[PDB]
Amino acid sequence: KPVQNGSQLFIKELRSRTFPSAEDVVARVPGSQLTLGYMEEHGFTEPILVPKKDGLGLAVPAPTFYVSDVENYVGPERSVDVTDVTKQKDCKMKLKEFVDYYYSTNRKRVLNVTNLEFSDTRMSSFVEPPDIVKKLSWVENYWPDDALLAKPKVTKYCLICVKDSYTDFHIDSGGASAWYHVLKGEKTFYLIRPASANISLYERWRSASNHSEMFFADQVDKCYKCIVKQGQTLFIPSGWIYATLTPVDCLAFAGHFLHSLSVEMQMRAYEVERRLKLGSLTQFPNFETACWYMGKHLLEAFKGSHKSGKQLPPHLVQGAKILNGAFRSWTKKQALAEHEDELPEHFKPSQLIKDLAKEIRLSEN
Ligand SMILES: O=C(O)CNC(=O)C(=O)O
Ligand SMILES: [Cl-]
Ligand SMILES: [Fe+3]
Repeated sequence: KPVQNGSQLFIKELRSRTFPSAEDVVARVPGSQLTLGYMEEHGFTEPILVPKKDGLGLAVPAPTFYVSDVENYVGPERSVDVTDVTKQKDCKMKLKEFVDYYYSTNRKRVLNVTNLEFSDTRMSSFVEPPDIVKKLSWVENYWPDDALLAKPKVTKYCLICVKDSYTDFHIDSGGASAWYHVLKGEKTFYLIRPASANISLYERWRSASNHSEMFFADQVDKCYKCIVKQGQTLFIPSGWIYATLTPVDCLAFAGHFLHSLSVEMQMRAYEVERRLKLGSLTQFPNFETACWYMGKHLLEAFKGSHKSGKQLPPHLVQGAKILNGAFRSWTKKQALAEHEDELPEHFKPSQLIKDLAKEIRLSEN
């Protein structure tokens, strides 16, 4: 009998496996140093661990905040997605019910909540994402507060994982980057770099009928183990393929964002996830819409480069090329139908595309 991912035996095997340490890959950085300058210099191509929250501008409740507290501020009747780790299947249930299980003295099942976005609850005011995320985020910067399309609801997640919880290898939707803060307990990440072959292997693995029977890390050269302890915050870059294991009961907060340093990888991940057709519950809503607003921003910046005679940085110009390629593919008449639903009000795609194309020609010279 083949071992299924998430099963009791798998977890035992996994705990015994040795992995290269995240030491050579994950930078340890003090919160006050994680600046926009730092991101630009290093380019956010590898995860970053911030051992203490000081300097991050991160707002979170004290460690004396419990799952019972989440129930109160979120709402006991609130429906939630619950993952049965051993089956590797998802279901729905009231939060009060999950909480009743969580506090059970003899849990039979291994169940977690890893999709609870609480920006629309009373608990929202208790959590504020790190300053660096707000500075990098496309939605935070370029999506108007008066927009008719609702902003992607991906900014404040509460994760509750019991001991022995496992989340299998995945790339986050939209190739989005993540901040992940452990309030109580600890969370182990197994991190795989999005080198081109690795992404291709991931796509082939995720699309295979027997994928829940195969340990993905067996197929790549390096899978790095990174333990994130209480009070620590991990920043995961675009496109990284990762799984997690929960060694002790864990409560954590996280958010997802897109940014200008990984336009290429963001599109690549999006293309992969579109080919996979997972119809996820964790999909990045209105990813295309965020790209459209980025596109309008770039056109404005280019126009602004003509008033100063100061050219845009090369990564933006390249970002423009990649986005403009997307806009074209999304609006070819053979395509409109499904993609038009994400177009913001008052956008004229064929004009934007032509204006961006011209501006890029001029920038190149
Ligand atoms: O909490 C976990 O173990 C898994 N979390 C996620 O993959 C995430 O927040 O995007
Ligand atoms: Cl964003
Ligand atoms: Fe994830």
